[PDB]
Amino acid sequence: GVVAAAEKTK
Amino acid sequence: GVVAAAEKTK
Amino acid sequence: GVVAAAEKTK
Amino acid sequence: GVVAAAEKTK
Amino acid sequence: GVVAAAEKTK
Amino acid sequence: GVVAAAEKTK
Amino acid sequence: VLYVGSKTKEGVVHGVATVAEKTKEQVTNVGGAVVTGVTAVAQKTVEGAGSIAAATGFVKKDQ
Amino acid sequence: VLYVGSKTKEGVVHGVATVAEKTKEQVTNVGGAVVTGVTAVAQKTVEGAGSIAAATGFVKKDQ
Amino acid sequence: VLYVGSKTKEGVVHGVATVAEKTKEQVTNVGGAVVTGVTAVAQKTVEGAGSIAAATGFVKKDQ
Amino acid sequence: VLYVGSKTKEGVVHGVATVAEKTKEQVTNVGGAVVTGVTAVAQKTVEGAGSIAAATGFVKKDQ
Amino acid sequence: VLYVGSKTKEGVVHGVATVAEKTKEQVTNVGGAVVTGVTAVAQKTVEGAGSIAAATGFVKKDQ
Amino acid sequence: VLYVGSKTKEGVVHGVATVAEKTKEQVTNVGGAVVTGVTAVAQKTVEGAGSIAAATGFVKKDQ
Repeated sequence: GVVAAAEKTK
Repeated sequence: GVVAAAEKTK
Repeated sequence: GVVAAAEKTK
Repeated sequence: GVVAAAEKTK
Repeated sequence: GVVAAAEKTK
Repeated sequence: GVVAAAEKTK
Repeated sequence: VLYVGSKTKEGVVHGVATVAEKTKEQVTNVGGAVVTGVTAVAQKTVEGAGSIAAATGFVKKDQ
Repeated sequence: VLYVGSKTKEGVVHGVATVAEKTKEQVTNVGGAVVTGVTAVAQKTVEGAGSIAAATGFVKKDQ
Repeated sequence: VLYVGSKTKEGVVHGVATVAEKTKEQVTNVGGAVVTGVTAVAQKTVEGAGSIAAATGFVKKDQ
Repeated sequence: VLYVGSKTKEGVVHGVATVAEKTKEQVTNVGGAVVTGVTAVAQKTVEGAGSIAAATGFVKKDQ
Repeated sequence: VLYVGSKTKEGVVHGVATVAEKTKEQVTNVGGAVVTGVTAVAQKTVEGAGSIAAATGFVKKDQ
Repeated sequence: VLYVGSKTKEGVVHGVATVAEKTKEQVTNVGGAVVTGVTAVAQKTVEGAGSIAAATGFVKKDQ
């Protein structure tokens, strides 16, 4: 169940 | 179940 | 159950 | 009386 | 009376 | 009476 | 005098002048592979497979 | 005098001048691989597989 | 005089001048691998697999 | 805001990569001038005469 | 805000990479001048004459 | 805010990488001048004449 979410909400 | 989501909402 | 979430909300 | 002789006899 | 002789006899 | 002789006889 | 495989010059790089004036550079990888900016690289493989700037997205050999 | 595999020059890099004036550089990896900026690299593998700037996203050999 | 595998020069780097004037540099890794900025690297593997700037995201060999 | 002679960039050299692999170099001067190998040189003279790689054999202003 | 002659950049050298692999170098001067190998030089003269790699053989102003 | 001659950068050298692999170097001067190997030099003269790598053979101003 690999998950690598990422966000850069400015 | 590989997932690699990514977002850059500015 | 690998999870590597990351966020940079400015 | 400038003189600037030069030789390269091999 | 400048003189600047030079030789390279090999 | 400048003189600057030079030789490299090999 | 034999010179068996001798006096050689194999997989060689020399005399390389490079100038890279870039104002902005940006790589964004989301899954997969990215190879960027290989310069002046020399290799010599013997009895093996030698890549240099290979990139593979993902090998999925399930079961 | 034999010179068996001798006097060689293999996997060699020399005389490399490089200038990199970059005002901004940015790598963002989210899963996977990123290889960036390999310069003046020399290798010599014997009886083996030698890569230099390989990149693989992810090997998934389940079961 | 035999010179069996002698007088060689293998996996060598010399005479490397480098200038890197970067105003900003930024790497952001979220899972996976990032390889950045390998310069003037020399290797010689014998009877083995030798990589230099390899990157793999993640090996998942469950069961 | 005036910017009188400002924000300028005058007599400037940047980002210069050079490689000179010469096996033999030889200068032989017998009287006179020899100028050899000027690289990446910047000057700014004000109210004056500015040379960079001038060469004169001999000034002979007798009497 | 005036910026009279300000924010300038005058007589500047930067980001210079140089490699000089010379096996033999030889200068032989017999009377006179020899200038050899000026690299990455910056000057700024004000109200004066500024040379950088000038060479003069001999000034002979007798009487 | 005036900035009269301010915020400047004059006669400056930076970021200089140099490699000089010379196997033999030889200077032989017999009378006169020899200037050899000036690297990364910065000057700023004001109200004066500023040379950097000048060479003069011989000034002979008899009487």
